[PDB]
Parts: sequence; C-alpha cells; structure tokens
Amino acid sequence: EVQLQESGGGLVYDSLRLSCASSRSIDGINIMRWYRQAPGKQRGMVAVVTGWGSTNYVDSVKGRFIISRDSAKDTVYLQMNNLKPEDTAVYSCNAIYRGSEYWGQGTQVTVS
Amino acid sequence: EVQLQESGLRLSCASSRSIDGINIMRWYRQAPGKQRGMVAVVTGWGSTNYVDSVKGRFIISRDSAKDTVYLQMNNLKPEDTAVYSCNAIYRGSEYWGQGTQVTVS
Amino acid sequence: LKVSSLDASLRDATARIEHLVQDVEGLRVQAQDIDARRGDAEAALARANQD
Amino acid sequence: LKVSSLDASLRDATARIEHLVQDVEGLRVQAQDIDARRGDAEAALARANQD
Amino acid sequence: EAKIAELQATIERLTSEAALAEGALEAARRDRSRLQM
Amino acid sequence: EAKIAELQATIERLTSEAALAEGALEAARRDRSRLQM
Amino acid sequence: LADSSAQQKAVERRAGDLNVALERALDRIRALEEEADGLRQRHAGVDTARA
Amino acid sequence: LADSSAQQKAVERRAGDLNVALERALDRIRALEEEADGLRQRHAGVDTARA
Repeated sequence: EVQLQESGGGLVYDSLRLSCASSRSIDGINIMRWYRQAPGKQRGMVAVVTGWGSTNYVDSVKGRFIISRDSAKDTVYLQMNNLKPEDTAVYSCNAIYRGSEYWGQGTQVTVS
Repeated sequence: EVQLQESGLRLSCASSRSIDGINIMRWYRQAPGKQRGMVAVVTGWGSTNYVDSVKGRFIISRDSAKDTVYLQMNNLKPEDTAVYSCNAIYRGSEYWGQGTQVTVS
Repeated sequence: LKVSSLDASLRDATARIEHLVQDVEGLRVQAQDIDARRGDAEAALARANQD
Repeated sequence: LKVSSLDASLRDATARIEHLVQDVEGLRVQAQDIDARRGDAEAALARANQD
Repeated sequence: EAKIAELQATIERLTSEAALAEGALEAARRDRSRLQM
Repeated sequence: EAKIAELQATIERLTSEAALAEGALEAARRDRSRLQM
Repeated sequence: LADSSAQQKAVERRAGDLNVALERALDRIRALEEEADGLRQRHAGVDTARA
Repeated sequence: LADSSAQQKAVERRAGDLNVALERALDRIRALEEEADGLRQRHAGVDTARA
C-alpha cells in the first residue's frame, strides 16, 4: 500500500508550508486532498487537487490556502497563508488511488 | 444544453439526448421546510449507491435505450414524504429539471 | 472483538478451501483431457511410422 | 472458550489449505510436464505427415 | 484504457464518499435542527 | 479521448460539490456543537 | 511452429486460470460489498440506539 | 505460422490484460477486508459503550 510521509510544524506570532510525499505510484493518484483534524471533534477536508491541476477548496479557507501538486516529490503543496491561529488542527493528507483510499499520519501546526 | 423532464411507487426522467453519453446523474429529495438533499446515484457504469436514510429502501436502474433513468419507491414510511427532483451532471455543469412531489404513506 | 475477527478470518479460510478444491478437481479433469490428447497423438504417431 | 475452539479449528484448516496448496502446485507442474510431451508428440506427428 | 479505468474507479470512490457525507450530515441537520428549533 | 475528457470534467464537478458540502457541513458541525455544548 | 504452438498452449492455459480467478475476485468483491452493507445497517441501528 | 503467431500475440495480450485485472481486483479485495475489519472493531466499541 502507498505510504505517506508529511511535513510542517512550528510556532510563530501568517504563512507556513505542508506537503506530504507518497511512497509509491509517484503521480499515480487522481484525487488528493488534505483533511483538517481538530481535537475531539471529527475530521474534515480542507482542499483538493484533481489528477491534473484544478483545485476546489472548503469555503472556510478559500483564498487562504494554495494547494498544488509537485510530481518532483509527489508532494502536493498545501500552503498555509494568512493563518487565523484558531484554525489549528492535526492535518492528514488523503490519496484515492485505484478506487482505494489511503490515509496519512496527521500533522499539527499552530502559530501566534 | 440538456433538458431533464420528470415523470412518475416508481418514478423516472428523460434527458434531452445522449444517455450513457451522459456521465454521472443522481436524484435529490426536497423535504418541505428543508434544504436540498441527494437520494441515489447511478453512473455511466451502472455503478450505484444510495444514501443511508434510503439505503435498502430505494432501487435505481438505467435504461440505455430510451434516454432515461429510474427510481422505484419501496416499503415507504411516510417520513420520506417530500418533493423530488432528478439531477444530472454534464461536462462540469448542473442539470436540474422541474421535479415532482411524493405524499404521506 | 477477537472472536469477531477470528470468525471472519475463518470464513475467509473456508471459502478459499472450497474454491481451491474446485480448482484442484478441475485441473485433475483437464489433466485427463491432456492425457486423452496424448493417447490420440501416440496412435497417430504409430500409424504415421507404419505408413 | 469458543475463541479457543474456533482458533483450534482455524489452525487445522490453515494446515489443510497449506497441504492442498502443495497438492495443487504439484499438479500444476505435472500438467505442465504432460503439456511439454504433448508438444513433442504433435511435432512428431507433423514431421511424419510431412515425410 | 488504463487511464479511463483508473479515473472511473476514482469516480465510484467519490460517489460513495459523498453519499456517506450527505447521509451523516442530513442526519445532523435533522437531529440538531430539531434540538434547536 | 472524448470520453476521458468528459469523465475528467465529472471528477472536477463532483469534487467541487464535495468541497461545498463538506464546508457547509463543517459549519453545521461548528454551530450545532456550540448549540448543544 | 512447434514452439509457437507450445507457447499458444501455455499462454491459453494460464489465461484461463487468470479468467477464472478474476471471476472469483469479482464475486468476492460483491460479497464483501454485501457484508459491508450489513455492517452499515446494524451499525446505524446501534448508533441511533446510542444516540 | 502467420495464423498461429497471430493467436500467440492475441492470447498474450488478453492474458496481460486479465493479469492487470486480477492485480487490481486482488488489491480491491485487500482494501475491502481492511475496511470490514475497521467496521468490526468500531462497531464493537460503539455497541459496548452503548451498553
């Protein structure tokens, strides 16, 4: 099964970066999307990338994030910008490959 | 440019053209005093699924010939009473018809 | 939990058992089909040699 | 107690499936050998027909 | 053909996941909209 | 080619409504988690 | 011709094996879909009960 | 030979195709078994907290 390693982290008093790389089938995933996982409460998606470049987002973060592929490391680029610090949450990135759904390990980030 | 005219314990719609040249289409349920809600999904494959409320309840079927899709009401408890409208998706577009209603019991 | 999981696993194992038993019997039958072909081939080689 | 018994039966069944896996792989090889001889015999038929 | 098969499998995945979301969250509307208004 | 383009577009839209639905329903989660807690 | 028809035999055979195995795999996908539906039903009931 | 090599190539292609189909179907069986497992443990937990 495709393994997924992620990135990100830190703590500052507006911008930060988060990209997860798949273990195999580089460029072998149609829909990829990160979900937000806030404490206690359940999990929910934040942004999507199709297999080819278009990017719908969640209304909660329109314009606030840029999501973009990078076949160089199979690291779709979930970019955190102008963060409202309350929006912190463990972040796991998903992969829908060959009809099967593969989950990341989750990552938590906060600033301010 | 597609039109989805409705019909109809068994209800259907017809498209303007290109059935099975029409990719994903689904149906929606409008309970009164409530907002929109999806019902059941046929694909171009015939791959199919329902929503949890109507799971097991409703059954959906595609007729490739006469430009149509089918929903058949089953063992209905009045709670499903609502106005239904049949939907379709074509090269990234909505496609909504006029829809039709279902009653108590 | 572990009775449920072990139960599902043993249903898997049973199903694989009857499937593979069908496979074994089918390949036996197909082997006799090959054997009949071989017998016919040997008879044909015999008449070929005599001719 | 049910878990204990059913785990025992699962161990027995996995032993059986391993043995029958051995049997089916062996029969696959054996059918392969008969197939090679089928090829040889049909070729001999062909050459004899040519002669 | 491989590409169409892959993308179609993804279509079924999205359909099923979207159905699950719609169901759970229509249930959320029902339940807590009744508990509120 | 035509069919793969069409199916790609359907992926596009289904993803979009997935996003909108998940968003309005995260909003439902927030509001109703407050309104019961 | 001899070795080409031999390869025909071998490939045709293993193709038949692949076809029957894929038949099984689609059947088992169907079955696991059915049991996942059963778990969904029971687990919706014993979720409303919890609520 | 033309006919036979045509059949050789054709069955080789169809065998490769159904090999891909078996690979993907076996992957799908693995996915469904994992999903059914997850249903099993989570259903047990929910039905027990509800007790």
